[PDB]
Amino acid sequence: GRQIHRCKQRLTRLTQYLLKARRLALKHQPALIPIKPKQAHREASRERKA
Amino acid sequence: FRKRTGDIEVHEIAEAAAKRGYTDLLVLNEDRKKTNALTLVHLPNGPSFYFTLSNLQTAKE
Amino acid sequence: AQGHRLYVKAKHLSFQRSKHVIHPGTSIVKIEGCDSKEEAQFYLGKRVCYVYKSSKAVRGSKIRVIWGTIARPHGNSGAVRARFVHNLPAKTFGSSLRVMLYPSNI
Amino acid sequence: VRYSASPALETKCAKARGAYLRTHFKNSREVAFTINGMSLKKAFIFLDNVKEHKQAVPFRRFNGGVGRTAQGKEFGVTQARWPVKSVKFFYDLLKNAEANAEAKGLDMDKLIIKHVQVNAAPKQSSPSHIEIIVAEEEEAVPKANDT
Amino acid sequence: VNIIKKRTKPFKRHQSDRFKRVGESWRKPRGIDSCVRRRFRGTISMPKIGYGNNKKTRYCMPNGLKAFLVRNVSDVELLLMHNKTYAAEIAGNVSARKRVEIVEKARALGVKVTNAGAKVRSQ
Amino acid sequence: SEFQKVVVIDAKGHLLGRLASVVAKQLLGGQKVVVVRCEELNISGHFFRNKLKYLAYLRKACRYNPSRGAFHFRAPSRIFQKAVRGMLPHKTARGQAALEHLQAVEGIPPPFDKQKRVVVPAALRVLRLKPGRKYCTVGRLSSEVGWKYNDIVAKLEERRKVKSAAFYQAKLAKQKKIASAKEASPVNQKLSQFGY
Amino acid sequence: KYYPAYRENVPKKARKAVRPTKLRASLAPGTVCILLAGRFRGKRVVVLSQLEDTLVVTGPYKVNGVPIRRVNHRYVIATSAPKIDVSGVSVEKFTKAYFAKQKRSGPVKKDEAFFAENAPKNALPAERIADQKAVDAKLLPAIKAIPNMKEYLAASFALSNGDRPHLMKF
RNA sequence: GUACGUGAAAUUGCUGAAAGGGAAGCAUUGGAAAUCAGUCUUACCUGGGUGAGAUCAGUAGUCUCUCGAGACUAUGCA
RNA sequence: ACCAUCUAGUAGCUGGUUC
RNA sequence: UUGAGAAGCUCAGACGAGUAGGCAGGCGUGGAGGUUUGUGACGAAGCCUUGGGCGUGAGCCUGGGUCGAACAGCCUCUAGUGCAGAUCUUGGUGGAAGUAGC
RNA sequence: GCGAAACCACAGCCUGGGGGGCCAGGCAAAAUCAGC
Repeated sequence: GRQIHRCKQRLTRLTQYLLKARRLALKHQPALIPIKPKQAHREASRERKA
Repeated sequence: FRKRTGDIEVHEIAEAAAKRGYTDLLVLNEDRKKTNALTLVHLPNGPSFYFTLSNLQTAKE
Repeated sequence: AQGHRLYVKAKHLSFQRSKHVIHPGTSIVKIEGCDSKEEAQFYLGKRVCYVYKSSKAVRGSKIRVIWGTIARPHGNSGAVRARFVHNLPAKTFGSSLRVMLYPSNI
Repeated sequence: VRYSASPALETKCAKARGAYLRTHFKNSREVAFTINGMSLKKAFIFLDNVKEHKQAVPFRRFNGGVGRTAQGKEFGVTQARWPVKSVKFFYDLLKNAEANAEAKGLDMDKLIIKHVQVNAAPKQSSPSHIEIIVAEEEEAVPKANDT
Repeated sequence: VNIIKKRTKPFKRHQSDRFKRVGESWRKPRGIDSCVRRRFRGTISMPKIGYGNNKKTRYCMPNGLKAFLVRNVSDVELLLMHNKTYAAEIAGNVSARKRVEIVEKARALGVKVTNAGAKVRSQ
Repeated sequence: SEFQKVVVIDAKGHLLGRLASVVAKQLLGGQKVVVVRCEELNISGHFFRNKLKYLAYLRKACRYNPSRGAFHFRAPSRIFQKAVRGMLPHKTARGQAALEHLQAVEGIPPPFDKQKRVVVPAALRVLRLKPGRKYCTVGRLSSEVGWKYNDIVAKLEERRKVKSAAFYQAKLAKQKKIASAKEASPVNQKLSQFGY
Repeated sequence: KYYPAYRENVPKKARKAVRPTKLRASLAPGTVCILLAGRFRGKRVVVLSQLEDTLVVTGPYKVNGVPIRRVNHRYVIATSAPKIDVSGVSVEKFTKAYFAKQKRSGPVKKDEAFFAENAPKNALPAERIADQKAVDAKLLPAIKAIPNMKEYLAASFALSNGDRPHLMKF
C-alpha cells in the first residue's frame, strides 16, 4: 500500500503540472529578456560622453 | 491616466481606446520598482515605438 | 467641544520596573478619578490608546495612534497596568492617554 | 577625468584641476574652504589682498599656533594667517578656471566657485591634489501668471 | 504552523564594534578574567542551545517554505512533489539566460522562485 | 483628582519638605506647577532650627577657584526650588525637562493673582503638625541670611489683598442677586427631587 | 475529484462546538442604550431585539438619523432609562442575512471595464427606506407617551471634566 | 592612460543628513526620518451549447520489444 | 676588535600559542 | 495512515552555571581521486553594500553595484588548514602639529 | 618658506564613600591664546 500510494500521489502531481502549464502557455505574459553587463556599461559610458 | 488592472493586453487596449477618441497610447513598463522602458503606439494602425528609459530623474531630485 | 470626549483622560506614568530592571513590555497607567485598587476593576479590559501628532503626513492626515488594553490593577492608589500592541516609547513618561470606554460591560 | 562633484554640468559650468602640487596639505585646505562657495571675480580681489597682507584667511581646522589678527573677526574666527605660496597656486588654477569657460563660451559675470577640493598626494613633505569647479549661479525664471 | 524566531538580533563578538581588526562573527571568550565569560549582567549575551528554534519550523523562510538552491533546469524538477514546502532559490552564478528558463518551468510546477526577477527585465 | 494643564498652589500654611514631594511627583506626571506665596512656607522646628542647617550650607564651598563652588541661593523661592531639585533626576533628560515646568515665585505676580489657587491637604501645617509646636517661616528666615526684599513684598502683598477684597465684595454682591433669582425660579423648589 | 496530494495534514476532531450564546440581563428588547464607538457614537439609541452576538438596534431615524444597525453588545453601554413597547414591531424580519453585505460577487465586467467606470451608488434599496418609515411609525407614539423621551433620543452622550464613569450610574 | 588587471582596510578632503551643557563606546524595549521585502498576481472550481481528436473506432497498416506494451502513419472523429 | 661557520650554543624560566 | 534513510520514525518523564580536565558532533581554508548529462563572456572568482534569507553558533545562500577568466556543491583522501595579543615580521597610514625647530 | 620626533588601551572638572571609570552629590554650553 505504500508504493501504490506514491503512484497515485505522483498522478495528482503530474496532472496538476499539465493542467497548469497548458493554461500558463495560453495566457499572454511578458518576455523575460536577459540584461547584459557589457552592454549596460557601454550605454552608461557613452551616455555622459554624448 | 488609466492604471492597467487585471488581465488585458496591449493589442486589445489599442482597439478599445481608438473607439473613444484617443490618438496615441503610452505604456510605462517598470520592473523591480524602477521604470526601465516606455512604449507608445499610434492608433489604430500607426507605428509603435519601443524606447527604453534611462538615467531617470524625478522633479524633486 | 463639550459634546464629545467619550473616553477618560489618563496619564502614562512609567514602565513596569524594579529599582534597576525595567520591563518596557507592560506600562503603568493612572486613570483620572480611579483612587482604589477596587475601583480599578471597572477599567479592567478597556481599550486604551496614545494619540500624538507627527510632522510628516501620510494618508491625508498626521495623527497616529498606538492601541492596547488594561490588564491588572497596580498598587493601592488606583493605577493600573496596561499592555500595548507596540510598547510605548520611553520618552512618553507623564504624557496623556485615552482610556476608551469599550469593551463596555456596564 | 572623473571629478568628485555632482555639479559642473556641461551647461553653465567649467572645471580645472591641479595634481601633485608641491605645497603643504594643511595650508591650502583652509584657503580652499574659504574661497569655496564664492563668486569668481570677487575671489580674485579677495586673494590678492592676501598677497599684499590686506586680508588674512582663517585657519579653522588646522589651527596650530596661529596668532590672532585684527581682521580674522570679519568671519568670526580667532586665528588667521597670510599664506602666500598656497594662494600663488590657486591663482594658477583659477586662470584655467576662467580660460576654460572662455573656450566653452559661458557668461563670465554670473560665475561662482561651486566646488573646490583639496586632497593628498603620494608622498615623496605633504604634497597636494586640487580640483576646482566654477559654475554659473543657476538663475530663476519668474513664474507665469496663474494657470 | 506560524514561523517564529527566539532571537532576531544576531550575536556579535565582544569588542568587535570598537576595533576594526576584530571581526563581528562570534567567538567565545577564553579568559576567566573576562566579565563576559562569568556572564556579568549588562554585558552582551551568548550563543547557547537555548535559542534553538522549533525543530519543525526551522530552516523556513517567514512564508513557511524552506529554501533550495537550483543551479540548473533539472534541479527545479525535483521540486515537483514539494511545491508547498520548498522555495526554489536560484544560485548566484547562473547566467541570465539559464535563469530565465528555470523561471518559466518552475512557474509550471507552481514552485515559488524567490529571486526570479534578477537580470531579467520584462517587456 | 486634577489633571489641569496648569495648577497654581498657594503655599501659605504648607510644609516645605512635604509640598516639595507632592509637587515633585506632579512635575514628573506632566503638569505645570506654579507655587505662589513661596515666601510664606513653613518648616518644622523653631527659628534657629533650619538657620544653622543653612548657615552650615554657607560654610561649604569648593577649594578650587571659589567662584566655582556651591551657589547658596538666598531667595525664599530658590530655597524651595532647591527642595524640588534633589527630588528629581535632574542629571537626566527627564529631570531638566521637568524642572522647566515648575515656576516658583514669591508674592503673587498679577499673571497669577486672577486665577484659582489650590492647596494641598496632605502637606498643610495646621494638619500635619502638633498644635503648639515650633515652626519657622522661610520668607521670615531667608531675610536674615541675605534676601533683602522683605519690606517691599510685605508692602506689595498688602495692596493686593485690599484690591482683591474689593474684587470679592463685587463678586459677593453678584451672587446675592442670583441667590434671590435661584429660588425666584419656581422650578427649583418643586423639581429639587433630582437631588439638586 | 483528485486523490489527496502530499502531507495528510488532516485536522483532529475538534471538541469545540459552540452552544446558544447568551447576552447580558440589561439588554432587554426595547431598552434605550448608549452607543460608544463607530460613526454614531454618543447618540443614544434603542434596541429592537437581541441577535446571536450583536444587537439589532436603531435610533428612531427621524429623531437621530441612525438607521437600523447591528451593534456588537460590548460597544453598547446599557442604560436604565425608561423602556418602551416593541411588541408592535416585527424584528424577526431581520436575520443574520438581512445585514449581510451585498455580495461584491464579481459580476462580469467585460474586461474593457478597465477604461470605462460606473457606479451603482450603492443606494439604500426601496425596502430599507420603506421599513424605516414603518418601524418608526409604530414606536414614535410609544416614546411620545413617556415625557422627555423624544428629546432624550435626539441628544448625545458626552461625559465632562468633573465626571467619572465608574461611580456614576447608568 | 604607463602613479596603468581586479583595487580591501587603516587614513585623508568635499558633499548630504544628524548628534554634541566639564565623555563617547555597547546591550534591551520602543518613537521620529529614510528605506526594503512579502507571489497576491490573479488563480481556482462548476454546467450547457458550439467546434477540434485519440489513449475512441460493432475500424485498416509499419517498426522495436514482449498473445499485447509502447512509437507511429492513415481514415472516421459516430 | 671585527667577520662568517658549527649553532636551528643555553630555561629551572619570561612572553605568545589561531573555529 | 503510507511516519522502513531501523544510521529512520515515534511516545513519555526528569534535567540545563561550570575552573583544571575528559568526551562528542559539526563549520571553514589550499591541493588529490570519484560525482553533479555541475555553474561561467547573456559575466567565473574577488570586492563593496542605508537590501533580503537561513543556522543556537562557527558559517552559508542571495538581490544591487563593480569587475573580467575561471569555479563550486556532495562522498572520500591530504595538510605548510582558522589569529586581537608574542616590547611579534614586513608593508601602509594617523594623533602629537604645521607644534619642536632652521 | 621648509619641517620632525618622542609618545599614543580609551581618556580628561571637583567633594564624600568603596580611581579617571563605581555610588550619591556640586554642577555643565561652544572656539582659542599668554603666565601656571
